[PDB]
Amino acid sequence: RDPVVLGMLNSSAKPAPLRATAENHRKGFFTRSQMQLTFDDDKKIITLQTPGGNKVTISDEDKGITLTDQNGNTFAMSDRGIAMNSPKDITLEATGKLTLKATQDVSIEGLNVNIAANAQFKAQGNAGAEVSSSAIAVLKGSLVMIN
Amino acid sequence: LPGVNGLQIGVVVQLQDDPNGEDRILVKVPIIDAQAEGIWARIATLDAGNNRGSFFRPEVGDEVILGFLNDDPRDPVVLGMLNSSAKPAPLRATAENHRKGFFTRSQMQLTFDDDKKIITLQTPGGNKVTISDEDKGITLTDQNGNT
Amino acid sequence: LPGVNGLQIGVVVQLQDDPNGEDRILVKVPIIDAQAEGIWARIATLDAGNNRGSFFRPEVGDEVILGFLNDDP
Amino acid sequence: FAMSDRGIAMNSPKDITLEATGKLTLKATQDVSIEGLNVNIAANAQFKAQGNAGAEVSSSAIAVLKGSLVMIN
Amino acid sequence: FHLHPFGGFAKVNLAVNPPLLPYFNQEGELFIGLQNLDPPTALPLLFQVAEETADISLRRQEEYKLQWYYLKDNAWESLGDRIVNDASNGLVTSGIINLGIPADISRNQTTILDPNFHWLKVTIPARSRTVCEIIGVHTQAARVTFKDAGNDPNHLGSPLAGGTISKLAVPQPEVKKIAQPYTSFGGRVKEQPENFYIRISERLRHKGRAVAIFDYERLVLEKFPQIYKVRCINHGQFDDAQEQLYE
Amino acid sequence: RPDAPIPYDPKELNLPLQLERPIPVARLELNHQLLVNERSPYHYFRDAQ
Amino acid sequence: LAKSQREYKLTAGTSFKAGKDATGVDLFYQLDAETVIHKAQIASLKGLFLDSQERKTAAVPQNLTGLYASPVANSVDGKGGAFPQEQIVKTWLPFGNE
Repeated sequence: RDPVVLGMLNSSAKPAPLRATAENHRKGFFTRSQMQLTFDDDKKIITLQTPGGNKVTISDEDKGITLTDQNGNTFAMSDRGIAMNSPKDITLEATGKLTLKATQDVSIEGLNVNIAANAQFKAQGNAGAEVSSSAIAVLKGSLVMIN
Repeated sequence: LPGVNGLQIGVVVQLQDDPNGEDRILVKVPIIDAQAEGIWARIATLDAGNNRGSFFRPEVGDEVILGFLNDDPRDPVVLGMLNSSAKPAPLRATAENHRKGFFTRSQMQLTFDDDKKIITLQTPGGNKVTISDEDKGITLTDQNGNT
Repeated sequence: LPGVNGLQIGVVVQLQDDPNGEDRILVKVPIIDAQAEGIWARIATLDAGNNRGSFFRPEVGDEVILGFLNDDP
Repeated sequence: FAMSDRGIAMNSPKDITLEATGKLTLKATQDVSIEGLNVNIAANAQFKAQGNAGAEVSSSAIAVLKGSLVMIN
Repeated sequence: FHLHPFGGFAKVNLAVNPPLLPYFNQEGELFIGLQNLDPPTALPLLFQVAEETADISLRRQEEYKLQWYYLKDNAWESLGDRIVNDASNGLVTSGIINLGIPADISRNQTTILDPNFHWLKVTIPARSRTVCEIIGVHTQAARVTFKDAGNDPNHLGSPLAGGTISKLAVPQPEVKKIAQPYTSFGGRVKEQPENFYIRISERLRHKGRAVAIFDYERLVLEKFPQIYKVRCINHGQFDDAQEQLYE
Repeated sequence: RPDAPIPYDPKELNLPLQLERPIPVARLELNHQLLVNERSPYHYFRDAQ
Repeated sequence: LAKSQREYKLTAGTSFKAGKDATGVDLFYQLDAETVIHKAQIASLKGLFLDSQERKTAAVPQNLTGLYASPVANSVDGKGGAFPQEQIVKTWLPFGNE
């Protein structure tokens, strides 16, 4: 009258999620909907997966961190630095100040570039400043002071 | 057949090549015969189903605990693994008991800290992911210095 | 020694300071003696090995299930 | 921080910073838009801006072009 | 490129003056694609047939036998001399055909069909209406026979229902499943006194020879139990080509 | 593009054409709605080389 | 067969169980010849039909009028339609029609 459950069992009618090998490199948790949290002891990899394609990987072979989306958005930190790729758009918003800085050159490209300040705007090169165009170049203001 | 009382100690011999696709393990019992290779036993686990469950498998030489169905020597069942002074546990026990988690052969860790409320994933190479309440945020750290 | 049938209920008393470095836990059995502190028992777990395994430990007062090797108390 | 079918988005109530010891590159296949209360661009060496179908610099107040020596065309 | 049916293609070399289009010349073709084959081997195939759906106008002539081929990297090769036994008699009754599959069947450079399978083919040149309709085609088939051990005398009086046999008398772990999809065929019970009397009283009158309306009718109903009713027409002829009866 | 091809019918599958690199392609197919002297166009082209 | 096997051999005279009889006795069937079992299965069936003016006279196609194709031959319409669930006998055409 006092039964106690001590664990579940697999069989040939209810197969295990992985096949056993002599090297025995893979472990983890697998669920009904095929979501996985797994460890790989051969390459030292930790991964979280969703059947839709969303994946998070911490890897020693890749020597970094990778976040992959099912839409093609990709974020990566590796020995070459930090990279971000998006097939649609990238946005950045802040309620304080947004600062960008490099110890080397800064490069901005695009089909059109629009810089707009609600207050003063200022650009400065310490060994020469150049503004040019292949078409008409325009300098406009309420009052223009050259030097 | 003459029966058996209580639980017994077993030692793992082989993980793969089950003659039948039943996901069994070859185990021997040292007090019956330490020279023979033993018989195939079933594994009870935390979760199991159709392509579902927790998949952790011992290594050759590991010590396990055995029960028997209907007290029949021909029907062994594995009930879990054991640590000892010859196979130390990954952590030392304390009176406060603040740290829990999973540790693997290659020293990859998924751990919880109940003192400071920290969740961390670590790879021996230095790649780390931390969710912290003391830091009140999220941190991703790479082995190359990317932060 | 007179033996024991089936499985029993135990209660945790102490987690640390095993006289031998074997990673055992002090447990008492309420139907033998609810006043004594009990004896040291081994833990079977999901995964265990050389510096390997799942490390979860109960707290003082938790209820556990006990089996016995060769029906020896 | 979010990645979804609309792309990548970041929002911070306080501040956002970006630092590198090499070169920081920003690139788009469409228009690039920068806004703020004040905009300050400062280079330790040459500074250069270029539009391939026209370049415009303007202000609602005074517009100033300064240098040690100014060469128009 | 040649563009083939079902979505395949083929490369063309103009130095050899190939045809402009893929070439087809036969009235009926059936393609059979197989999985997990390990040549050379032996394939028993079961054809289950609906026996009432064929054309009865004339018997299939000898110039129009069925033909069997196997595929080898976009080239078809004949199987005519590797058939051991065809119990379907050319797809007129249900039965097993026993094919031997040689080792030079190929699947590395197939482009006209799915490259993940091996392919066989059955064709008919003309009068495709003299082939019956199909219910199933299966592999790993065998035929078994009833053996009596003191059973009911009325067992053989009715067919065995489909799905009855699924077990082995001495079970074995290498076999995982057994199936019986259709009913049994061909049984007959041992005679009882009343039918004995009927048979012998009829024989004492027609003497086992057919000379009159009574003789033709009773000699058929006794030999073939699967007939329900029959009629003998005197001095009448039937023309197969016109489907006309001459009175 | 052989590694990002277009199907002939967006409602069915076909096998991708095997090219070593992207090239423009033209398809010539027979018209199935035509009947000339109660015969198909194939009747006229089966024997052409 | 089971997933871990490659081949298996059945010998003549092997017995199979067919339930019980109307009197409560057991029935048995035996195998007629030796057989070997492996893992091959049928994966797909397709059909092709070539129409002509010589059908009404039962001869070889000479004056062609059409070529028809059934990519899923074992179905009601030749392209994957399901059979009505209440139909007892479900048959299909081996080559198709026009």
